[PDB]
This record gives sequence, structure tokens and C-alpha cells, in this order.
Amino acid sequence: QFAVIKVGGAIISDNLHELASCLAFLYHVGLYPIVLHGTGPQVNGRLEAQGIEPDYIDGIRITDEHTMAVVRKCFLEQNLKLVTALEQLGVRARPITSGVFTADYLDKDKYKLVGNIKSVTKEPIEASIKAGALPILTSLAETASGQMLNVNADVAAGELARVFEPLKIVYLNEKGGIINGSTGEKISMINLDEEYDDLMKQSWVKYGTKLKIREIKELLDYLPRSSSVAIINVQDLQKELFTDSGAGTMIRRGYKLVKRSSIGEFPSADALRKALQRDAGISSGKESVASYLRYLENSDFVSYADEPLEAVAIVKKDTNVPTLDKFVCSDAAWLNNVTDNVFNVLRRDFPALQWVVSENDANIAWHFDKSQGSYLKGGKVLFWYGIDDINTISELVENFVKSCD
Amino acid sequence: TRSTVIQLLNNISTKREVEQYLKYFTSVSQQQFAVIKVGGAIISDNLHELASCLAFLYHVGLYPIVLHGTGPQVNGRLEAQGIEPDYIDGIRITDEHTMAVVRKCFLEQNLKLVTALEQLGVRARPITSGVFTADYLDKDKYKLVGNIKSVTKEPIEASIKAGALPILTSLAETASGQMLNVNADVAAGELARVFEPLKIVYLNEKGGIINGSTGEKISMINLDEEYDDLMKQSWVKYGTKLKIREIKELLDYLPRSSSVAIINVQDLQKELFTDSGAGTMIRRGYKLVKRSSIGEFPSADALRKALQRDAGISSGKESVASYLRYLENSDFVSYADEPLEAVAIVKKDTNVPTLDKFVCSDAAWLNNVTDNVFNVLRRDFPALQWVVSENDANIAWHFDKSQGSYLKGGKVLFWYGIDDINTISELVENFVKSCD
Amino acid sequence: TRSTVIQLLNNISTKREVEQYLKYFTSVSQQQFAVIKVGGAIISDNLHELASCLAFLYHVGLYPIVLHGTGPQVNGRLEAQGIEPDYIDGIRITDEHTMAVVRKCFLEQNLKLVTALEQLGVRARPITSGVFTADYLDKDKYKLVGNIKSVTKEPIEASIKAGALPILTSLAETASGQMLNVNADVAAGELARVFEPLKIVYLNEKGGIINGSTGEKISMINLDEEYDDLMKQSWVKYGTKLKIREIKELLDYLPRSSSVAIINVQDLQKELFTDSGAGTMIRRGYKLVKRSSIGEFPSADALRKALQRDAGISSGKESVASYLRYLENSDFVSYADEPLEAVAIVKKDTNVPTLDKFVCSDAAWLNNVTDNVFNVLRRDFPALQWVVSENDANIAWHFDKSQGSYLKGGKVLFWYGIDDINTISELVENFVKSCD
Amino acid sequence: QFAVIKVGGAIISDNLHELASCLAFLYHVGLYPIVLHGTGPQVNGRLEAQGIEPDYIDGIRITDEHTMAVVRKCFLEQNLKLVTALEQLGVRARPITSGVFTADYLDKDKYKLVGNIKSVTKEPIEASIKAGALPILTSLAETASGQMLNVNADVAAGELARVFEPLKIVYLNEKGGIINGSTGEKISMINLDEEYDDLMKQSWVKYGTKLKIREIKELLDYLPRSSSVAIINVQDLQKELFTDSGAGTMIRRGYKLVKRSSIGEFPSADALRKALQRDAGISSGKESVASYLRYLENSDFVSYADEPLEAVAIVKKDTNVPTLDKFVCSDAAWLNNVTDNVFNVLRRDFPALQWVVSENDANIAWHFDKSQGSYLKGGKVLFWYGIDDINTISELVENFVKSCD
Ligand SMILES: CC(=O)N[C@@H](CCC(=O)O)C(=O)O
Repeated sequence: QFAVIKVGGAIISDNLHELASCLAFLYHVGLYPIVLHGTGPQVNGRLEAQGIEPDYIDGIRITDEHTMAVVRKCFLEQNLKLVTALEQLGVRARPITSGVFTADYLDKDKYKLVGNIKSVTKEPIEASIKAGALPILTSLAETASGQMLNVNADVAAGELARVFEPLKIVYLNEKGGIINGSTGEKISMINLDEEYDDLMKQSWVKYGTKLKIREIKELLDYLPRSSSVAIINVQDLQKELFTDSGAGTMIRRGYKLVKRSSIGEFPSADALRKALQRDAGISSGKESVASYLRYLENSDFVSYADEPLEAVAIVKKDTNVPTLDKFVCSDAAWLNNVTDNVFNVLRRDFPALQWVVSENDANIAWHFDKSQGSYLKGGKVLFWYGIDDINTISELVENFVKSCD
Repeated sequence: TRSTVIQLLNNISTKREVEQYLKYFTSVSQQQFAVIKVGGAIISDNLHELASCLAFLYHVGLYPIVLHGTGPQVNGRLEAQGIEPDYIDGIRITDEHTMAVVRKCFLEQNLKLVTALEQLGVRARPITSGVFTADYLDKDKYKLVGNIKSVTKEPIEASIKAGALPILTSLAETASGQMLNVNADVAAGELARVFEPLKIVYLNEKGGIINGSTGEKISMINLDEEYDDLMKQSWVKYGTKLKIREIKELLDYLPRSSSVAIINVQDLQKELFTDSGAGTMIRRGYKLVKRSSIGEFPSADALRKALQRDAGISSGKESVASYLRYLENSDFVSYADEPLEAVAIVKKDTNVPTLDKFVCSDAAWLNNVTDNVFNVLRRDFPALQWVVSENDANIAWHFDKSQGSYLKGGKVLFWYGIDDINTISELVENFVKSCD
Repeated sequence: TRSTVIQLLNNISTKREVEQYLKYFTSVSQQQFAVIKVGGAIISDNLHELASCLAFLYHVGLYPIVLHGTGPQVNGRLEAQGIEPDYIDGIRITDEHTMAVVRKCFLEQNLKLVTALEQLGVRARPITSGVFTADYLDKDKYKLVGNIKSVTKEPIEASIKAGALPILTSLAETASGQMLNVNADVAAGELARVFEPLKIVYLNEKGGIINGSTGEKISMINLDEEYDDLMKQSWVKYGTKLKIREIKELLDYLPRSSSVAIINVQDLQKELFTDSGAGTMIRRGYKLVKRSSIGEFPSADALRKALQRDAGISSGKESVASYLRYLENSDFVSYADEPLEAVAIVKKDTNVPTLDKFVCSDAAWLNNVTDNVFNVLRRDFPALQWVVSENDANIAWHFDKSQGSYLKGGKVLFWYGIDDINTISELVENFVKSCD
Repeated sequence: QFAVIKVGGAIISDNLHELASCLAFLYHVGLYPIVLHGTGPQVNGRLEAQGIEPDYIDGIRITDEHTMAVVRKCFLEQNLKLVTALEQLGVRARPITSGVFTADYLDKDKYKLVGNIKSVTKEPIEASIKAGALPILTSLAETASGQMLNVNADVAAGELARVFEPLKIVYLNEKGGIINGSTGEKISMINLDEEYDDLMKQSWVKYGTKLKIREIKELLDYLPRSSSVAIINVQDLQKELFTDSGAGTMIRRGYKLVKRSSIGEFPSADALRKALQRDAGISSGKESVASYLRYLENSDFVSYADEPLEAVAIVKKDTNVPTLDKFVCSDAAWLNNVTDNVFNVLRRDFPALQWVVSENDANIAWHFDKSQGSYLKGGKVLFWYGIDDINTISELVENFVKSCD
């Protein structure tokens, strides 16, 4: 499912065209972002205009009875503004100003009419998408009994992400990305699994940053590995959504390969079976997975696979210059370069390696790029890397030719 | 669309239907089109009937504001949870828990209709809040029941402007943001007051109003003429009196162009454009004014204009000029509305009085002011004769109002109420005598 | 679209129009709607008029097969190349060179129309060959002129199926592949024969046929009844005689369902569905068969089934059984079409004969076989009386056929042709006498 | 204009979906190919079905009076079949079965009702495209007087290409190309200026082939040197339309390459020097063309150059496994695969060859495809072909490594 985009209210006032044209682009290429917005700046100006002092404790707006009336009006206006904007560019939008979030009071005497989201109702957002309209949500919850409660836009966004498990979660701000405070290096990427601990330890990472990165981790720990969070400025949005660099920060968990040395260590032997069935010489070749796995049990080998076994490499360690014996990766895996991931790991753990690919394998070109040498014979190509000993090359080639037997 | 045309044509029979449809499509006026109050019962039991019908209006380019309740569904749920549904004074005592059931039902019923319509290619836009603001009607008597203080146009407009049907729930909310339950029929009226739409359709089960003393389905009511004497009737029940009263009160506020329909769901497409349909259509109309001398007409020139549309004066061999000379010296009774859109003149000499002139513009034909005038005539003149051109546009209508007819020289003699075989001969003979 | 609906509704007046329109939208529809022969003169001088009009049909979901000539354009070119245009027997002597000019013109005229239609949003598909196969008509008399041996449907069908109007040139071709010039009016007939369309419209400049002695646009012609006496007329010019004759010859080949319209381009949308329009519509109409005894009816059971549709026999208190008893011993004339879709019975006793039964199915009403039957009646019975129920479905129609009417006891006495003041009294008195 | 695609009739019978869906894709992305189809088999199948020997001289069908009737019927059927197919997939198609080609008799007694296209009328094809419909032409001409004449599909296609000068000209066949009928070697390139005469002289080149290649030469003699024809299989159509490689036979005019063995034979020594100055290691590299040509004079070498010296290849013939020493081709040449031209000639004159390409040359992938083996070192890749002696490979690699001095 595609994206949840949290829009700061500031943007609807000051960049309606930039924003609208950009969502319109997504709409045009057939993508349907769930859009959820606040209304910060606008509201304080109105409360002043009516002689109400805007009022906060703990970074939360104390939303009393009168203030709610101003807040509600602003939400609804800001929300049509965006919908209208989008319609003008030919994009079907559907304002959804209630009926998505249900909440309790966060603290009835501290904050008055501020909410705490207890659940998300999908049906409106789905209906909208199904009917070919972008859904444009206000971050406004409501008790069962029907009192509307003001609720934090950033937390609403998260609650949606949790339910809809979208691929991208974009937080549109003014600032833009995150800047490394000690070198000014705009941080364009963060792989949490690797980088998180040492980033939180940094002198420069301010408290506000720590809390943001932490809350992003907490979100991403349960969504798919496919998902990611982007902190960008509005203009460089179209860019950051598909290019991994862009000009904003993109955070994600970062992907896993698991090194195993025995069938024993695989959590499901049946998962392995399915994984191996996509092979060119097992899918109906003359070697049943059954009997192949027999040979493995009694074999010096190292395997590398992601959790879903979308890519499985197997290095047989006998014969100096070990052989990459199987490398069975689904198309899904090729497109997300998990294949590059797996070779990178291989290249570090096996400084010399040989393998064979069919002369007209779909991505023979790729293999060539990863090799240091190639030899063609009988519609198969021997590839190897890291063995620039003139002599062991001869050995290698000779054995390969020997086995068109 | 083939689709639309087929369904248009299914719901036409008389030309007077065709002429009314045409008039709604060549509304050059960006006056607002219609508010349609839909009982909740209909969304459960006739979603297709209703949706296809709204879809037709959408297709022909008309954009009804649709406002719906949720009555039946809710009581069934409260029972299902072991809560007694609870009313005082015909109002639902909507406590905290009950509101939660009501709100859920509103939102469901509402998507149900929007989704339905989308499936048929109609852009719908659910508007479940932000239109009606209310106070509490009485906070300890009714708890969370509202009283509508105002209506916010922007959502409904924006929707229409962006090409989507707006589908409103009848659910108000205090400034502070507590949703209050509010009567669907009253909400419909408050919209109508603010948007001054041309049609206000109230979908019910009953259908129209039936004349309890003759079974004559009452298809039309011009209040300015008919209201008083209709309320005076033996057969008219209290429930009816209250409905008609509340419709008068509404239409007194709106333009003369506007009108209210009470119909059943199935005959909806029909009653929205055809003046007859199979339900009752109320509107203000104008009152007919009985006068007995040119003196009493406020504008003599207005009279002259009125009479010039005649088939035998617009260039026939009796100038209105000379006719109005004869009138001044004549025993006559006249009937016309204020705008002289319809004028009848009965010359009272000769037993069996002659309806000497009867000249109504097309406007008048479509709003059956013609029927109004004949009804008055039929009461004030139990026997009457009159002559219409052989190929008058609505010669058929005259035939229906007559008890007998005679054709000669491209004119038809019509009469009613004189079934004496003999005075008929006299009548016919004099009429023939005067083609020379 | 509002656009279309408006233009549909502009061209409706009677319900009989509405009911015909409905039939065409739920007809055989698509393939079998109509063949429209367009004179080439029109593609040069009225492309918009024509295009917009076809476009309207396309929009309400109808798919006319359009077949055009190229007359004028081609002579202008042949002159422009210094070739004399050349005819014997109303056929163009199409030699080798002249064919090249004819072919070029066909193909141009043909795109011109398709393009024009596309520009208005109508999918069109030029079909410039592969429909008609022909022999030489006479190789030395006419050179490259053809004689249509057969019509290949597949292209025309495919086009309609894929939602495009087919635009045919009238250009045949031998099996071996030499193109032969073929008369557009004859081509149109050959299509009609294969596709049995409901309408065959011949677009001309002239317009319809105008009664040269009263200026009365002749809007309808039932050939089986009217043909002989029309041809006998002083005013019917030779050119008219030849056209009507050639139309009879065509319609004698096609179904009874079929009909030919001779109209001008502008009143096309109108004449295609409305039975009046402002052009002449010809059709064969029906052989009504005059019988004077039950004996002569080919099936007595067919008669009984025919009469059972009556309002006072379908469950009224006079069984068809006993009615037919009374007929056997009765001076009567009956008129019925072959299918007994309409059956009229005139009881001949009592001066002013009575049309005693007139039992016509709805099918019959819509195809005005009822008008047929009355036309015959009117000729064979110069004075006639009849009684119809006050609320018969088409009481209005009866009124139009009468010269006088009297209402009593929910029945209307109608008569025609007796404008003797006195025998009218007699007539009315007897009628009143028999509600008791 | 985008492309003319000649579709063999065989394809409409055996791959209507493959073909239709593929054109449908082009239609969807807003491209409008002119599609011209034949009707070969279907017609031959009928003539057999009626016991008539299909009858050809010179690769042309002797179309008598009856045989034309069969042809015409088959054209019209095959043509709707394709239009209908496309419509079903949402693509507006417009059958154009006449009125595009006007012809004389090619030879009235040799071929009977076969035509010779005297002109092509654009207006129908343009109107169709303008009106948003794919035009689907039959290759069927007609005399001024209106006799329809049969015209080879391949020749009609050339006549369109001539008039419309489309960017791509695709000839869809079954083979996937032209396969050398005596060795099964898929011919991937044909430079007509060099190869044409000796290819037509071949035993295996069937009469149908001769007529297609001839009509392609005639076409390409009219058009720019930039233009070319691709004869591909249906599945690699989407591919060949945007990728410059794709994979079937690609024909084009090329230049006649001139084999010289001494500076003496070059008509201008100054023209040679200019040609070599575009090199990456002479344009300001540490080996002046001046001194390089000194070494050549005293060198066993073969050179190959077109007349304009847009491409110059130099094979140094010492050391078994000769070296392609210089290969200096302007960008113009690269884009028009003069590199393919030159390799074809090389492969015929030198059954074993070695050469070196930069690790990140723009078309390193191409070189890999032309090789039988590769070795990477010091940002250069050694390539060779035709030497599968395990031992001389060692020699080869060792010397190459030796020379990163
Ligand atoms: C044109 C001709 O003489 N011969 C070919 C043309 C059809 C095709 O190219 O498939 C034939 O078989 O009739």
C-alpha cells in the first residue's frame, strides 16, 4: 500500500501549489497517498483575533471549549483548501474530517478537549481510494459519544502508518532533512539496524532529534522492512519518494542476511524447499530438492539468506576456489538488489569464488560485472573473482571444461 | 448517455411532462437545484431505486443536495444491545451511549449510499459533519439532542462546484464540537431556507396525499388559492394539516419558483420533473381574483396583453381593442391570477353562460393554473359552454373537462352540466348558425 | 449529457413519439436501426448539419449505417480534366479514366465525413471497399459500372460492435478485384435487404412531398391503402410518381416492419423517431380484410383470441363465446389485418351504423394500424357512431377522430359525419336510453 | 513519425495476443505505430485446401484472377482479426484496406495481378493517427482505373518507410532474425555496403529472403546513414523499439571497410592522422600520433577503415592471438554501430583475436557479448575470442598482467 503523508498546516497556507501539484503527480502516475494534515499557525492568529491567549503545557495545546471552536473551523477550512486545490488540478479528493480516529481524553483537566487515539477506522479511507479519490484526513479524533478532540498530527500519522503499513511515511516539514550538527553534512540516509546506537551517542544529536529518531525506530520495528520514513521539505518531495538520496533524510531499518552452515539452523526446512524450487535445474530439472538437501547435510557449506528466503546463496567450500553452488533469487529479489546485498557479503567472506551461469541467463551482464574473469563453453559461462594466480585459473577452467561430460 | 435517455423516456407520457422537463434543463438560472430528504428506511430497503434515481439527476447535470436520516436501523441495534429506545415529545432522548449507536449508524448508512452511487459512476462526497451548528434543545430532557442555530454552506458548495453529489447526515454540532442528534425533516428545511433550491423532495413510505372523500390522489396544491378551503375539509386529518402547514411556512420564505414534493421513493424520477407524477406537489402559486368590470382590473393594459395571446385575436378577426369595448357594457364575471398569466371571462347572458375568453400562457398550463380556474368555474357555473380552436395545443384537456363536444368549421363547441337532450340541440344549432 | 437530452426533448410532442423513441432504444437496436443514404451534394454543402445530426444519433446510442454517393463533385472534376460527363439510362458510363476520378472523389468525400464526425467525438470508420461484390452491369454499354451480386456484412458489423459509425462508399468490386461504380440509391436498397433496418432514410435537398393542391406536407403514406388514389392525383408530378413507385417496389421486398423516410438533412433527428416530422414517411401498411360472416375468418379460434383483449370480455360480463353467437345472426362488416392485431366490427342495422367492437393490441396502437383501420372505416362508412369507456387509455384519440361527443354514465358516445342537428338528438337519446 | 511495423501474416494467426498487447502498450504510452500486415500462410493454406500449387517466381506471387480473390478475402479477414483484437484491449484501430498505395502492373504476363507501387497517399494514415486510432494497413495497391494489385508486404513496408521517414522500422518475423541457413548462426548485423553482394550470392539465402533484403537495401539507399531496419521476433519488440541493441538481425547501409596493410595504401596520410587524434591516449596522451605511425611503418599489420575514416581498426599480427591494437571511431560511429560492422569483418578475417577495453567503457557489456573470455586487472579488461586452448589463455592473461607497468 503506498504512502501516509503528514502535512504540517504551515504548508497548506504557504505552499498550496507546490504541495497540490506534487500530490497531483502521484495521483496521475496511479499512486494514492493517504494525506493527513494539521493546522498550527492559522489557529493562533485567529485565537488572537478573538482575544483568546493561545495556551500550551508540555508542548500540547490546552484546547478549552472556545478554542476548540476555532481549531475545528480552521481544520475544516485548511482541509477544503487542499481538496479544492487538488480538484483544480484534476485530482479527485475526498475530505474526511471525522470518523477515522476514536479517542479518550488525554487528560481532561490538564488539556481539556485534547484526545488520545484509541483506534483507527479504515473503511472511509479505503472507500475513498477504491472510489479513485485521494483521502485528505484532518487529525481530529472523537469520543464514542461524539465530542471532537484535538489530537497531535504526528501521532495520528503514526497510528495510520501502523494500520495501513504503507511503503513510505513522509513527514513534510519546513526545515528539510536532518543535518549532522558537527560537519553540516545533510544526512540523506539512516539504516537503523546498523547506525542507530552510535548516532544516539553523538555530541551534536539534540534532544529533539533523539526523540524523533527514536519514535521513527519504534514505528519501523513493526512495519515491513520495505517501509521507510522520509523527513523532507515540500519541494524536494517528488525526488525523495523514489530517489534514495533526494535532499532530505530517509530513515529505514535496513535489511538482514543470515549466515547458516547447516540445514539445522534454517527455521523451516519447508521454507527452504520452496525457496530452492525456483532453480533452473530443479523446477523440473533432473535433481529433486529432496535429494539435493540430502547432499547438503553432509557437506562443508555456508548459506546466506534473507528472512523470507527471497534470495538464497550457497557456497560449497571444498575445492580451493569455493563454488557458489546455488543462488536462487526471485524476481522480487533482483529488482530490490538483494542480489547485490548477497554478493557483497559473499565477497567479504570469500575472497576467492567461482560460479557458473547459463550463457543466456536473463542477467548474465550482472554476473560479468561482479566477476574478474569469464570463460564460455557449451552454453555456460564460468565466472570467478579474486584468483589472479595465473595457475589456479588453468586448474579452474580445465575442470569446468572437463564437466561438459 | 444511452443509459440516461432510456430512463428519461420511461418516465414521460404527456407532453406537459416533456415541457416541464425542458424547463428544468433550460433553467438558465444558477438557482440551486434540489434538497432531497431521504428517510433512513430507504437506504436499507431501496438503495438501488434511490441511487439509480440520483444517478439520473447527476447524469443530466443536476446536483441535488441529499440529506438522510437513520431511524429504523438504530432502534434495531439498541434492542440488539438491550437498551430501550426512548422518546419524550416525539424526540429521541439521546444519552451518551445511545449517541454512539446513532453516530455509527449514520456513518454506515452514509457510506452505503456514497459507495452505491460511486459504483454507478456518480461522484459522491460524504459530509458527515461541519454543515449544521446547534445548541442543546434541552440538556436534561433530551441530553444530546440539538437545535439547529445555523447552516454552513461552504462544504456543500465546494462539493457541487467540484462535481460531486453531497450526501449529508442530519447531525449537528455545538461550537465546542459535541455532536448533537437533530431531526432529519427539520434539517432538510434549514437547508432549503439557506439554499433556496427549486425543488424540496421529501421521500416517504405513504406516497402522496389522497382526497379521503373521493380517493382522488391530490397531485398538486397551489396554496395561495387552495390552502384555506383544503384545511377546512371533513376528510383532512391532523397529520396532514401539520404537514401542509409546515410546507406553507417553508414556501412563504422561499421564491415562487420553489416547490415541495411528497412522494414515495419509486415515483421519484417522475415527480421531480413532471408536474403530475404519483405524489403530491405543493407550491405557493397566486390567488385567483373574481372581477365584474374593467374598473376592478388594476391595469387595463395588463388585461389587453393577456388577451392578445388568443388564437382568434393574435391576428384573428376580432381585435382585443373592440372586444374590451364590448366588455365595458356587459354582464360578465372574470377570473385571473395576479400576473394575468391566466384569464377567464364568463358572459352571463343566455342560460348556459359562455366562457367567452380563456387565455393562459404556457407558463400557466404547466403550473395547472388552468385547472385552478376551471375548478372555480365549475363551482360558480354549474352549466357552461365554450369554444376552442380545432387544433388548440391542449384540445385534449378541454375534452376531459367537458360532458359533450361538437366540431364545425375548425372550432369545437364544448359544454358541461347540461344533459337535457333538448337544450343541447339549441346550443349546437346556435353555434352552427354562427359560422355565417 | 444535458446537451443531448435537451435536443432529444425539443423533438418530442405526442406520447406516441416517446413510445417510438423508447422502441428504437430498446429495438433490435444497433445494427438494424437504419440505413441512411446520403447524396454527395450534402457532404459538400452541409457537412456540419449532417455531421452534427449523425453525432446526435451516435450520442443517444443509435448506429446508423451511412452510405454515400459523390455526384456533383465528380462532374466538376471531369470537366476540370476535359472529360465530358456521360450517361445512358440514368447510369454513368464509367470508362477507365472516369473511374479514376470517381474513385478519388469517393475516397475524399468519405474521409471528409469521417474526419468531420471524429471532430465532434463520434467514432467513425471509413469502409471504402469490401462490402459490395458485383458483376458488370453491361460491359460495353456502361463500361466499369457494376451490378451488386452480394453484400458482406462483417465489416459493417465489426464497426458497430467496436462502437464506430460505419461510413460506406457505394462502390462495388468483382471477385478478381476491379472496382465497379454502382448507383448509391440501389446500393442503399441492397444493404437494406441484407440488414433489414427499421428505417431507410433517403436524404435529399427538396425535403418531403408537399400536396401540390393544398400545401399540406404529406407526412405519412400507407401504400397498401393509399397508393392507387395518390398516383391518380392531378398534382402528383412525374418526378414524384417515379420516386413513390420506386419506394413501393423496394418496400414490397422488405418486411412490413420497414419504412422509408424522404427528408431534408435538418429535420432528420426528428423524422427518424417521430412519425410526423417534416418529411414524408412511406411504408406498406396493412392489408385489412373485409369479412361479413364468421365463416370467412380463417381461424375462428384466432378471432376468439383477438376479441379476448377487450375491457368488457377479458373478464367482463359478456363472454366472447356468447358474443360470437350474436354475430352469426347479424348484418355486419368486419375489418382485420392478417395477424388479427386489430379487429373492427361494424353493426349495420340502425341508420348511423355502430362500430361495435374495435379490439387492437398495444402493438397495433403504437404502429398506428388503428389509424389504418379508421381510414378504411371512414371511406366505407361516411357516418358512424361508437362508444368508448370514459377512461379508455386512448380516449383522446377517439375524440380526434370524431366530429362530436356525448358523455354519460362513464361512457362517451362518439360519431362522425352526421352534422344534421336532428339525427344527433336521435343518436344521443338512444345512447342515453341504453344505460337502463 | 514514430515507427512502421511490418507484421508477417503468420503472426496474426499464431500470436495475436502477444502482438496486440504489445501494440496496445505503445498506444497507451502515446505512441502511434503505422502497422502494415501481410497474409502469407493463410492464403497458401487455402490454395492447398483447393488443390492449387502456390505459385511464385522471383519471390513474388504469380497472382492470377482467382488467386487475387483468395488473397483479397484473406487480407480483409486477417486485418479485422487484428483490429478487433486491439479494440478488445481498448486500443482504437482503423482498418485501412485500400487507398494508400497506387500501383502499375509489375509485369502483366510474368506476375499477372501483381503491382508496383507508384505512390503512397499519406492522408488516411495521418487522419487516423490525428483521430487517435492505430492505422492497420493491408499491403494491397490499386491502379488508377481501380484494379487491386497484390504487392509484397515487405515491399509495401519499405514504400511507407520511404515516405514517412519514421524513426524505427521493425520487421516482425518468426526466426528472430535472419539465421545463416548453412551454420545456424543468427546474423545479428548486416552492413549492406560491405556484405550485401556476397550474402545474396549464398546457396542458403532463399528467394523470399533475397527479395526482403533487396527491398531493404533499396529503402536504406534513400534514407540517411543514421537509419536502419530491425528484423526481430515478436517478443523482443517492446525491447528493440527503445533499446539500441535489442536482439534479432539489424540491417543498415554502413560503409565499405577497406583493408590496408601499409601506410602506403592510405590515400591521405593526413586523413589517417586526424582520424587517430580522437584516441583517449593520443588526444593529449603520452604517445603522439606522429610516433605511433612511425611504429606502424615497421610492423606486420592489417587495418580496416571506411572511406571517411570515421572508424579505423588496426590489428597487429605478431603474437599468436593477434591484437586489435587501435580502434578509433567517432561518436557518430558508436551510435550507428560501426563497431558491430568492424567486428563482423574482424571475426571473419581473424578467427582468434584479443583486445583490451577500459573497465568502465560505456559499452563494456557489448564487448563481453562478443568475447569468449575476459580478465579484469588495473581497470582494464582483456577480451579474446576463438582460443579455447587452456594453455595459450594463460600466456594471454600473463602478458596482459605483465603490462600494467
Ligand atoms: C504481394 C505478393 O505478390 N505476394 C504476397 C503478399 C502477402 C504477404 O506479403 O504476406 C502474397 O502472399 O500474396
